[PDB]
Order: sequence, then structure tokens, then C-alpha cells
Amino acid sequence: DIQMTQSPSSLSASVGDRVTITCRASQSVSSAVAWYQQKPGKAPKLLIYSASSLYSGVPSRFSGSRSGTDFTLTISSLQPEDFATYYCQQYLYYSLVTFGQGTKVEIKRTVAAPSVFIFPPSDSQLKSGTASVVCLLNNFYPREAKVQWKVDNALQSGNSQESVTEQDSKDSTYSLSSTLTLSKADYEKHKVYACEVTHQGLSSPVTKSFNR
Amino acid sequence: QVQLQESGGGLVQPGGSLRLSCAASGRTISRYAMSWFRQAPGKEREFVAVARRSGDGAFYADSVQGRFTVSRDDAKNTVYLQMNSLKPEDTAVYYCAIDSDTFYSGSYDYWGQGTQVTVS
Amino acid sequence: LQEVRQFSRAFVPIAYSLICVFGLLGNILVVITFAFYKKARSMTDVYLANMAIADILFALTLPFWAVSHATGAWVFSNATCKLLKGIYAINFNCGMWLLTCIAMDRYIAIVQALPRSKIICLVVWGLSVIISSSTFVFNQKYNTQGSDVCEPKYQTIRWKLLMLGLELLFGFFIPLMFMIFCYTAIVKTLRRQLADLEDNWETLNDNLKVIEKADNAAQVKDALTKMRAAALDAQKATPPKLEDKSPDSPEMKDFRHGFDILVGQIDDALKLANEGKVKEAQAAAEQLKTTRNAYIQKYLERARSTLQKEVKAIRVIIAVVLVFLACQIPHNMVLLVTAANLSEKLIAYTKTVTEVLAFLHCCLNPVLYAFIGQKFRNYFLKILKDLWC
Amino acid sequence: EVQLVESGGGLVQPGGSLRLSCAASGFNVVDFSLHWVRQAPGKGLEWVAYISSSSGSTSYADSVKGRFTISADTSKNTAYLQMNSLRAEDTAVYYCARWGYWPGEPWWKAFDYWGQGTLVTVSSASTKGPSVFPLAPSSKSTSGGTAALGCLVKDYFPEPVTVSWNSGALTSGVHTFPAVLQSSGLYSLSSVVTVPSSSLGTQTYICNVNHKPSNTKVDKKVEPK
Ligand SMILES: CC[C@@H](Nc1c(Nc2ccnc(C(=O)N(C)C)c2O)c(=O)c1=O)c1cc(C(C)C)co1
Ligand SMILES: O=C1CO[C@H](CNC(=O)C2(c3ccc(Cl)cc3)CC2)CN1C1Cc2ccccc2C1
Ligand SMILES: CC(C)CCC[C@@H](C)[C@H]1CC[C@H]2[C@@H]3CC=C4C[C@@H](O)CC[C@]4(C)[C@H]3CC[C@]12C
Repeated sequence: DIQMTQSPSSLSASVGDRVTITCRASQSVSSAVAWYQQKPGKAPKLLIYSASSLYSGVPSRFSGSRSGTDFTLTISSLQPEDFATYYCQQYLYYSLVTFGQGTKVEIKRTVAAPSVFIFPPSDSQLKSGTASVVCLLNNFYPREAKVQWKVDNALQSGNSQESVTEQDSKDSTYSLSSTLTLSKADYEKHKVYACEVTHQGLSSPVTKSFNR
Repeated sequence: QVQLQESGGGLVQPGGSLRLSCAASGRTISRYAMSWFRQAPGKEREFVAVARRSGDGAFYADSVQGRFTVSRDDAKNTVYLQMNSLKPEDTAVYYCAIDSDTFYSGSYDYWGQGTQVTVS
Repeated sequence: LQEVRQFSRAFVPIAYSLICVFGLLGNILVVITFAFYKKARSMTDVYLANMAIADILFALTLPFWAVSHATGAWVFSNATCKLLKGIYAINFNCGMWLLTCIAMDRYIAIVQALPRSKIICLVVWGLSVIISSSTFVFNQKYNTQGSDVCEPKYQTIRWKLLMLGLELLFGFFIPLMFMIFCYTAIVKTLRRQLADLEDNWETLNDNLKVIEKADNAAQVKDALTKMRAAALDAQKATPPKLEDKSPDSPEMKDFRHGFDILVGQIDDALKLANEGKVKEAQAAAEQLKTTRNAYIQKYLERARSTLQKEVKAIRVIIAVVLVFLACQIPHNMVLLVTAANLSEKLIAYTKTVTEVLAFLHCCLNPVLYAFIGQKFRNYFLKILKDLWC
Repeated sequence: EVQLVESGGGLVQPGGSLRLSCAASGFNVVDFSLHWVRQAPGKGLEWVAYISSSSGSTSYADSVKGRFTISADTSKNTAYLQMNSLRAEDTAVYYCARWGYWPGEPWWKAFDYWGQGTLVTVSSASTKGPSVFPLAPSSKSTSGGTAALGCLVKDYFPEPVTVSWNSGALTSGVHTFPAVLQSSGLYSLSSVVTVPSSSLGTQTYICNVNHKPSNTKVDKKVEPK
């Protein structure tokens, strides 16, 4: 019934920065809005209840406000231990609970271009009927990059499947791998396999390919 | 059918300053992302700074971190680039590019012509 | 023209004498009702009365103004010339600063939510004379066009002009900006509290009509969702009679407990409406009329009388501000543009028109307390009943 | 010391049945309403159902209505969630959270204490060992600089697989990607590493894929061609 709209779905910040996450309710939710913090692989933790009240054990940098149906979570000074996902939730009734979509707060970093590596499928794959080709994107910032799996100079959709790791512990960079799955006869139909990689740190796309 | 313009430039001493400009014609930069790019003699098409939507942040390259500042004005559809503390390695043509995809994938299809920034 | 300026010179002194006697009489009435009662006086009212005595001190000088305007020349000495022109200056900055601290007091008592009042009065009365020290030292009876007049003149460079501009900005632009900001925030605060009281009460009755004609459980849940949100917000409402009171007062705790029962009866009807029961959900919403008529409507009309009383109380001192900013504003703009620049009938006519406009203000303030005043009118009948015996 | 402990999350078939037993400690059931919020892998929090065992007011989300049944008992101070006719969309991490009764402060503390969660995997595939394949780097790919090589972990059904490099002696520049679910119901994983290109020869790079439910311990070799 009542929808919940969390606006800044990805947030990049550094240590000492001031953050602001805006949540908005579809109906009149009257200060019955809670805020939650969730580290990856862990249960959520309540930060702000009643749209402004600070929960016990939560440091004073976290704060909340309400302006009508608009709700706001603010971290004043951003410590390194509050890089997590943040959820808003209206709780007007027990059976009426709807959560926000979630905003993940990441470490701000200088822009690094991805290093593109393409790996041909080995002989052990083609002796089993499946041919997987992987385009590897190494050590880039920020997360948003697009991999186009141009097979035989043709745009492809449907069989490509990507995986993005988390932020690295040392240099705060992401890595990507976008494997493409095809049958053995469909692998032997074509010979030129390319992956085109666009990033905000790249003026032009980088195409790494090989010939079979 | 969308083209970009620019201004700024000139000869600057080391430790100086300069401000660029980049207006957009026939397009709204309200729901888009703006980028700046260098082109030095020897190393070409280098990233400088990006400017995303209001509240989506702004990001800077490794060489120009701290001494550069990108700004955005959605009403005039014009963005700016405040260069400070100019070393003599910043001499390049400064291009302005638009992110054609709203999900920040880095699809730079529309470009400007450039600003011939020269230092020493 | 000599005839038009002579018509103005004949219009000025009897209007001056009428304004002098009327402002003097109304101001003694305001003073005696301020002095004869202490248990009802307020801090904002302390300022209101200081502006009153200030216009008494102004009103004692209009015989001299009437005499000098009747003779057509400053029969008096230059000493008296500044004597009078300063009295008017301390009246102006006393009015401006007293209405400025009236605005701050009302901002504190409305937006943000006395034995030491005499020190505050002595501060404002002094600050007026300080901003009037330039008026005291810059005005001396001189001679122009064969006649002596009481008017200021910038003559024999940097100190005079600098301090003149500084004091001007500090007492006029700065306070006026504080006044318009504080009064706009007060009006926006009080009108929103009028809206938040009404729309929380509007949907607690309008959505009760949707429950009785829903004919299925789907509209009963959607109607009761809006009433649980309205009754939760209306429980959070702080009335102006409880704004100055403590948030943990026993008078507020009865008002909160009525909404602790009303939401629990929405919760009972929401529990029935999610089970598909439509007749039992409407019957559980019949008890929502019972609790509203015994807990909430008792506190609704008490809040709707106090909030509109505050709107009635804020509309007389803003009208006091607006009358003061309609009379005393164009005369000081005339006296500023004459010192700035150092046909011809229009300048002399607009000089005398604003001269009688700002001098009328000592009469217009007891007019406002008698007409739209809510404290002076009740206590003027109190002292009249105690004397007519 | 107030805590909620989930149990019973596991591996079921589509159309199957399982009961998640959210235990509790340090507090009783009839003074706190217990809710179920689930989180799909890679998705946000979604409310599922609630019970108020002081009265009995079991409501559900519209995606789980009829199939799900929440219950609780106060003698054991636990809660239960009986789920039937499960689909692939019910694969999630299921949290149980407590929320107080109106009126007062503990109603306003919505989901103040959570349980750590149990993962429910609804899938029709059976457990199989992974097929490890190397990702051999090319000679023309970054010659004389820094090269990337790795092993592809493919077609294993139970998700926890552990990949180490040179028996745990290589740690710099390893990117073990999270597993994705294929259209066939099995999981695939990539674990690449980056090394100097001068160390491509006279250096053994050992990929150690360890899969526990199928006791699979393939030790593949990644070498340039
Ligand atoms: C002009 C002098 C007159 N005062 C008057 C107003 N004052 C106030 C106006 C606005 N807000 C307040 C207020 O905020 N609070 C909290 C009460 C007032 O007090 C009128 O309106 C009015 O007339 C008065 C009163 C008395 C006796 C009580 C001694 C003698 O003269
Ligand atoms: O002769 C008179 C008659 O009372 C006047 C009362 N005004 C004031 O205290 C101030 C004021 C003046 C103009 C405006 Cl728009 C608003 C406020 C605060 C300074 C002062 N003067 C003089 C004329 C004049 C003009 C500008 C500066 C100083 C003086 C001295
Ligand atoms: C140019 C000449 C005439 C200026 C004269 C200024 C006189 C009228 C002013 C200067 C200081 C003023 C006083 C300052 C403070 C207070 C305390 C207050 O609780 C009552 C009024 C009272 C007692 C004022 C009365 C008027 C006052 C005495």
C-alpha cells in the first residue's frame, strides 16, 4: 500500500564527510519512520527511530529529521566503520511495513580506469560441450561500468552474466568479470570474440578480443 | 544533433589559477553526467574530472586531486572546472564530454572541441 | 508655488494641535492602565508601553511645532531646534528597536517554543539617543531663503559621514530585516498550526464517513490507515497554551492518553478489517466517535480557541508595526534623500505631507488599542467602572 | 541480554515445506510482536508476516498469503514460520525482529533487535562437484608488464566454495568474485590473480578449489600457452 522511496541509492563519501539520505513516503506517514544500518553478511541494526530519535549505542553523528512526508538521515562526521547499507522503513501499522530500497555508502576514491583481460576457454571446457569466455575488469573506480559482449562484431543480450566484487581493502577499487556461456557448436560457429568496456574514467571503450 | 561549447584558457605561471566553462545546447544536463578530459603531447585522452547529478557526487583523477574542482549549474546548462595550483604538466587541450547513459556507464558519444590551456 | 506651500502651512498646525491633544489623551489612558495593573502585564506589553511614553515625550513638543509652523519661521533658538528634532529621533529609534525586541520576544515564545525588564528598557531608550546623537549634533537653526528653519545640513568630512551611515544601517536596515524575518516565520508558524489542527481533524471525520459506506473490507483498511496517521500526528501537536508549559505536564498527559486510546481503537478496527470482517470493523469504528467526543474534541476546541487567540494577539502588534511603518517610514526617506543630494512644488509638498504623516503616529497607536486591541479595551472598562460611582 | 536466534533454514525443493524456528532469550513472547523480514541475495529488506501471540493477529504480505503460516508459543519462547509451495522467489535470508506493542516507546522502536538470519535456498538442482577450468593468459596480453591469470569454478550446486592460491601462500592481487546463479540452477565462480609478466616462467601458480558438500578438492594448474 504505502510506498517508500529512498533517493540516493549509491553514495560515495570519504572520512570526515557529511552524508544525507532522503526517504519519502507515498501516503502521510506521521513520524513512524525508522532507519537501519546493515553491514554485508549481517543483520540490520536500528539507528534512528521515530524519524528523529537516536537509538542507544548509536553515535551522535547519526541524526534524523522529518519535513512532512519527507524523511532524512544525516551522518555528521563519517567514520570508517560506518561504510554500510542504509534502509528507511515506515511502520505506520504492523501489517503495513514497507522498507526503502537501500542506500550503500562507499569509500570515495580517485578515478581508476579498468584493466581489461580476456580469457579464452580452455581445452577441458571444449571437451565437455560448454565454452565459457570471461572478460576481466581489474581495479577500477567507481562501480558503474558496462560490458558489451560483441561476438563476431554483433551486439549480444541474454547469455552474458556478470559478477562484481566488493570494494578492495587496500586501494578501494572494484573488479568485474562478465562470463559468456555458449554451446560447443555455437562456439565453433564464430571465431572472433570481443568484449567492449566503457567506464567514466575511459574516454573511449577498450576492446580486448581473440581469434579461434 | 547535440554539440558542446567551451571557453577559458591562457598562459599561467606556476602556482596560478584558471576557470573553464562548458555549456550545452539542445540538451538538458539535469539528469546526465558531465566529464572533463585532457590531451597532453605524449599521453592523449586522459581523465580529469566527472560531474554527476545533484547529490550524486563529483570525482577527480589521481593527478588533479585536491587542486581541481568541477562545478555544475543545471539552470544555465553550463559546467565549470576550477584549476588551481597549476604545474607545467597541465598544458593540454581540455575537452568536455557528456555521459549519454544516465546510469553512469561512461558512454561518451557527444564531445566539445577543446580549450588550448598552455602553461610555460 | 507660494500659495500651495501656504495652504500646507495652514493645514499643518491645527492638524498638529488635534493630533497633539488626541495622542496625549489616548497615551495618558494607555499609561494609567499600564501602571494601575501589574498581574496581567506581559514582557511584549512592557515594550508596547515604553513606545507609549516615548510618544508622550513626542506629544509634548507639537505645541512648539505648531507655533513654528504658524509663524512660518523658526522663532525658536537653534538649541531648541535640535532639542525637538532629537526627541523625534529617539521616538523613531525607540519605536523601531522596541518593535524589534517585540518581534524577538514573540519569536522566542512562538517559533522557538521579569525583574530585569528595566535594564532592557534603559538599554533601548539609550540606544535610541545614541542613534539620535547624530540628530542632536547635526541639526541647528540656520537661515535660508530669508527665513530661519529647523533642518539638518551636511557642511564643515569622513568621521561625520562614516558614523552617520553606520548608525543608520544598524538601527534601520538591520532591525527591519529582523522584524520581517521574525514576523514572517511567526505568521507561517501560526497558520501552519491552524492547518495542522484542521487537516488532522478533517480526516478523522471525513474518513469515518468512508467506513460506514465502504461495503467491503478494502476501503475500511485504507480509510483507517489515514486515521491512524492523523491521530498519531495530532497527538504530537503542541498547543500555544502548552507550548510555554512543560512537555511532561499533567494537562498534556490527559490529551496524549486520549490519542493513546483512539489509535488503539483504530488498531482494533484494523485488526478486524484485515480479517475481511466489514460489519465488525464498522462497529469497532463506532467507538472512535465515542472517544473523540470525550477526549479529543474537548482539547480540539481548547486548542482552536488558544491558537486563534494568538492569531488575534499577533494581528494587533503587526498592525502596530504596520501603522508605525506606514507613518514614520516616508518621512525618514525624505530626510535621507535630502542629505544624500546636496517641479519644485512637488518636493516641498511631499516634504510637508510626510511631515504630518509621521507626526500623526502618536495618535494612531491608542486608536489601534481601542479598536483591535484585546487587552487595553477590557481594562479600560475596568478603570472606568471603578471611577464611575 | 536480549537476543533472537533463527534456525531451520536450509535446502528445499520447489513446492517443498520447511519451518523456520526463531528462538528468543532475555524477553517473553506476549510482550513483543514478532515479525519476519526476508532479504533475497542482492536485494533489499522485504516484510513477510507478523504475529502478536498475546492476542493472535497473523497478517501476511500478499506474495506469501495462504502459503505461509506464522506461529509462536510462549512455553518455549520461540516463533515459527511454516512455508509451503515455495518457488524460486522465496530464496532469501529470513530475519526475525521484535517490535513492541502500542502505546509508548517500544512501539516506536521498530525492529530494535534482529536475529542473525537463516538462509533458505529453494532450488530443484542436486549437489554436484565443480568443474575447475584455468584462465590461461595470452603471450600478447601485457607482455613485459603485469599479467592476470586465474581458474574458472563452474557448475557446482552448493554455494560455499573456497579458492586459495599456491596453498595460501599468494595473497597480493587476488580477486575471488561472488558466485552467480546460472539459468540451470547451478553456481559459477571466477577467481583471478594478477602477477608480474616476468614471473610467468619459472614460477608455479597453484589454484586450490575446495568444495565441502561434494568433498571436491581439484588442484588445477594455470600456465601460459
Ligand atoms: C497597549 C497596552 C496594553 N497591551 C496590549 C497588548 N499586548 C499584547 C499583544 C500581543 N501579545 C501579547 C502577548 O504575547 N501576551 C503573552 C499576553 C500582549 O501582551 C494588546 O493587544 C493590548 O492592547 C495594555 C495592557 C495593560 C495591562 C495588562 C497592564 C495595560 O495596557
Ligand atoms: O532629522 C532627523 C529626524 O529624525 C531622524 C530619525 N532617523 C534615524 O534615527 C535613522 C534613520 C534615518 C533615515 C531612515 Cl530612512 C531610517 C532611519 C536611524 C538613523 C534623524 N534625522 C536626521 C536625518 C537623517 C537621515 C539619515 C541619517 C541620519 C539622519 C539624521
Ligand atoms: C531628549 C530628552 C527629552 C530625552 C529624555 C529621555 C527619557 C524620557 C528616557 C531616558 C531613559 C528612559 C527610562 C529607561 C527605562 C525605564 C524603565 C522602564 O521599566 C520604565 C520606563 C523607564 C523609566 C524609562 C522612562 C523614560 C526615560 C527616562
